[PDB]
Amino acid sequence: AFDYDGPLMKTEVPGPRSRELMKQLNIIQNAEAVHFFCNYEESRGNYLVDVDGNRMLDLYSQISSIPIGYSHPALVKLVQQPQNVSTFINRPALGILPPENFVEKLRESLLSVAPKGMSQLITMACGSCSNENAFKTIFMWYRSKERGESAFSKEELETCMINQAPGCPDYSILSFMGAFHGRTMGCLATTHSKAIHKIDIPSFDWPIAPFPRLKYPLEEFVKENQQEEARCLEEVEDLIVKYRKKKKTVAGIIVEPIQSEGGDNHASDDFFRKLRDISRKHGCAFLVDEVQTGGGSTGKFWAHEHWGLDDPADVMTFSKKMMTGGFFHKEEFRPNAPYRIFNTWLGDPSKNLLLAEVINIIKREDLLSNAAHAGKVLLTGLLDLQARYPQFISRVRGRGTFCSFDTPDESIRNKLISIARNKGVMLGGCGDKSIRFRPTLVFRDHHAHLFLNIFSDILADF
Amino acid sequence: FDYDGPLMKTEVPGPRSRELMKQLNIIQNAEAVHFFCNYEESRGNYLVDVDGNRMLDLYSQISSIPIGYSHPALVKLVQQPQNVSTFINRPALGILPPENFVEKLRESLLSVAPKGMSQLITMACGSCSNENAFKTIFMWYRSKERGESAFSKEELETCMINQAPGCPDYSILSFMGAFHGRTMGCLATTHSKAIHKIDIPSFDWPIAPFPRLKYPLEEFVKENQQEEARCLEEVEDLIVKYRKKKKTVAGIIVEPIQSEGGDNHASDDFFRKLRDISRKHGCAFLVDEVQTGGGSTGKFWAHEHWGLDDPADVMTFSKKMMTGGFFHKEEFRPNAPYRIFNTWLGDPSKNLLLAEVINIIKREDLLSNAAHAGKVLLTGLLDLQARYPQFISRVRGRGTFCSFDTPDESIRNKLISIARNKGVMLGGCGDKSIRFRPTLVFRDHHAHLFLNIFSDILADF
Ligand SMILES: Cc1ncc(COP(=O)(O)O)c(CNC2=C(C(=O)O)C[C@H](C(=O)O)C2)c1O
Ligand SMILES: Cc1ncc(COP(=O)(O)O)c(CNC2=C(C(=O)O)C[C@H](C(=O)O)C2)c1O
Ligand code: FES
Repeated sequence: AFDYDGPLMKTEVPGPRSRELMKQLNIIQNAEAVHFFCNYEESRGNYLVDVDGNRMLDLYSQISSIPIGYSHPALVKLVQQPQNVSTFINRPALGILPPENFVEKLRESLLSVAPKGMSQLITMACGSCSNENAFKTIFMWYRSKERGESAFSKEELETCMINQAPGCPDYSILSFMGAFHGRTMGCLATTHSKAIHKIDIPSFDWPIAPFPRLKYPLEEFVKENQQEEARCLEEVEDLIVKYRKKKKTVAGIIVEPIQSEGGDNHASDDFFRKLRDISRKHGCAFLVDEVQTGGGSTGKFWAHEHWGLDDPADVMTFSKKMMTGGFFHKEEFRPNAPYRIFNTWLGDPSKNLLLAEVINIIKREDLLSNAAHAGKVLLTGLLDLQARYPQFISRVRGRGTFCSFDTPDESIRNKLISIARNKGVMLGGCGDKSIRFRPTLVFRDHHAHLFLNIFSDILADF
Repeated sequence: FDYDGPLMKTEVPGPRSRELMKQLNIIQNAEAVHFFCNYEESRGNYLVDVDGNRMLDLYSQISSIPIGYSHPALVKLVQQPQNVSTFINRPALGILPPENFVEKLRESLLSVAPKGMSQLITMACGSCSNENAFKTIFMWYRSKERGESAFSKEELETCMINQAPGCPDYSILSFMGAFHGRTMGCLATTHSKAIHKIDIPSFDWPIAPFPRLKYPLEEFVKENQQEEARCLEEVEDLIVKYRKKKKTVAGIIVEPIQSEGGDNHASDDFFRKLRDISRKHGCAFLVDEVQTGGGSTGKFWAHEHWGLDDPADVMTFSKKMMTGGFFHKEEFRPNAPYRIFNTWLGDPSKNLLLAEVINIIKREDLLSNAAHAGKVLLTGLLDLQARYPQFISRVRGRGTFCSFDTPDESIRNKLISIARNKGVMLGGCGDKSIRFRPTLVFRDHHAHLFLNIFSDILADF
């Protein structure tokens, strides 16, 4: 009801039924990315069931977006309630016609986990439009700094309509190499993960700073890592200055607490505190992307909480585990006029309904601390495996269950993933020679041990 | 299923709505909020607010409610145990689709696919639909230019840092008065109102005139033909000019009926000629049916009115279709995975609802109904236009997709307010025009009800 006791394999993955369904789907669209087809009705807890009857320990959790496992009894109970039916079949335009329980349900969910210093909340449907509207909020804010208390000039008003200055300023958002912030054309400009994401798509001439590449083991590279982070910070400042000279002023800086798709790249809390200070120094809005790191896998609900700041950022975006997307922000960044930050749905109240219960479960079952613990067990296991197989494993790193390690090359990475999948464990890859772990929040230490045993055998027979 | 009339108790917004708006205004700008709603009590064409008011809804959540509120078929859908999973286990559709994914697609979207378009990709809203359509078009164009060869090393290296040749300086041609979304790609092709555009970085992309027809149409045939010809010629000119600026037009995006720009119409001939121009210059033809799609014009997709066997290369949709996404020709199919991709790519629950919505639209013959009720509404509006020329002008529309102009700002706002207090919910476009976006269960007696109420309103104005 809550979970299975272990993985159970029947066929290779993908199996014949999955291959048939993939053959079908491939007619109407490129289906090359598809791993296999799933039986979500029979999936439970940490275990994903496919259409061929295979039951796998899922450590990818739908690209880190399933918060408390599959078919959780609490959510099942939520959908079974008559009074909730409407919420699923009457989707409102939240900007103009919100439901009666909108504010209260927000108090039961998002507002109860608001980041320090951020009294404002705007909901969105995914991380991409979250980051887009964060960008826009920031541009509006910067221009507001520049012109306030003056009003919209007629020239601005008329030129903005035809995509020209001064109506459309030539401002920039600073981003980092290895970043990932979305696929829409605004987000994509700040994304620098893989070429296949970027190529043949028009972009923005915005500044791109290096993200620190830490050396491992960390306790043998203290000075080097310090110097690396310092270098990156100075290059950030220099980029801000350079682009101010270009009359392409940096209005904001966007960054992930942990770069995921770029290859699970970590940096010290000190680094982020200093980056925050730099952002404040040049009057740039500090935007933290917690779309992937948010939801408690790092041991705290938001990853940036590790930095220990009362003033951690100006804007923080979220999605995935949070069911709905959106962003928190300081009151300073509140738009002064309606219909500037706006779209049709602005999320979905049903997702809020699920999220309230998700958060209640996270709090009641103490899942943050559990993430810290289970993640520690997992990391210990990974370090053991690294010691025993230096020909296959290196740079074991992580925080909470947000863990990863590097393999020799991409082919070995994919072989390992494939074999693990056939052995009952679902894995995902970042960078693309790095194996990553994104388990759901009901992932316990014994799941860590299950995985570690299976993968141990795999490595022994590789 | 449906009430048989509006029922007002207070002014709108009433006290409870004002309190809730006060509460919401703490955490965000709530100035846009009309009032708070009781969706549990709403049924069919009638919206119920938190002050007990019941209004005839001719706005339908900005034209996104297909078959009315609390439809019994959808209720039944949510009541089934076997559907529970679908609502609580949201998959990363690009990599791990549910077993019934393809079949549910056959039951829904694939059953109303436009002519010539065998490909389909799902998205969660209109903005990412249009963005990914843009990207699909860019990819297709670069594919034409490099033709069945690998990405060069230079392109692979330059695209990572936002530079040519990896990042081409391609353009999408859009029209003045258009609206295609708020994200920074869509926003560049959007030209409806300045408050949408101001202070946001954009793209130097070609912007063409959209025809402004004169009414009555029967009294301005030649004039309108001249206007349309002018617009087409300016489009071709823009394509050439931007080709010469090394900012090649990879595609043209257009709405069958402009909406946020003030419900701007054009002849079917104009759109056929625009299609031809598109094919002529190697530009992909992208039709935005986010708002026109669903069947309010009397056919499922509005472009169907044009009568073309080859109406477009790509067509985007959302709103009424519960989920968003786009259809396209096989030749626009991405050559490799992970180029058009995101986490969710829509939502299987939306597909679940949509299959039933489409089933109802079919079985209840709601396209024809939209045509008929639309005709009744338009006739009525023409009558009121005749009787109150000092208030109503340029009465126009297709199916229930109708609209008209008022003398100015204030009159439009006042009329909407009075109509709302009288139990009729209306929306405004261009901030001068009143538009109608009724659900598909809007019938001719609802039209009469409205025409009637609004008639007395004009009489007392
Ligand atoms: C930090 C961060 N910021 C923004 C996004 C975009 O979210 P969405 O996919 O638009 O909902 C994401 C989504 N993450 C994705 C992938 C990953 O981390 O592996 C892969 C997916 C993709 O588009 O390829 C999306 C993200 O992780
Ligand atoms: C033709 C067309 N094309 C794209 C979109 C984008 O849709 P979405 O709001 O991002 O789901 C829309 C959404 N419509 C909107 C409004 C309207 O019709 O008046 C108002 C909303 C807004 O952003 O202001 C979006 C549209 O109508
Ligand atoms: S852009 Fe966020 S849902 Fe379409």
